[PDB]
Amino acid sequence: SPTKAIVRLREHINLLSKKQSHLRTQITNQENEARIFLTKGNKVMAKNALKKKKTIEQLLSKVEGTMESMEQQLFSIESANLNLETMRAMQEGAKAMKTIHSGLDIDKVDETMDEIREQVELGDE
Repeated sequence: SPTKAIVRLREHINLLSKKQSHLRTQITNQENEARIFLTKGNKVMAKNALKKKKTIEQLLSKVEGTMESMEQQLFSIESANLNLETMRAMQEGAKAMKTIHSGLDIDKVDETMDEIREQVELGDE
């Protein structure tokens, strides 16, 4: 069902937002480790901590892209559903209009209408 897909997409996005928060924390942690290494005079290990920070930032970007893709999919589904709702309302409205336009069991107005239409249109060819 559309509802099923929608709730699952939201659940997935929620989890990815938690992964986002976790990765941001890990990025700050790498910065922290780098500063401490520099205060120790170990530029090699500071650089190594910042290389890892860069890798984590790359993964954070991929998490963000995954979330965006799911949000777009969710929007598409919600939009399609509203379109279906409009379509069903229009078809039931059209049914009601047909019933009203055949509302006369008395007497032969529709056929006369069509006859006069064609007379009026006869000037066109």
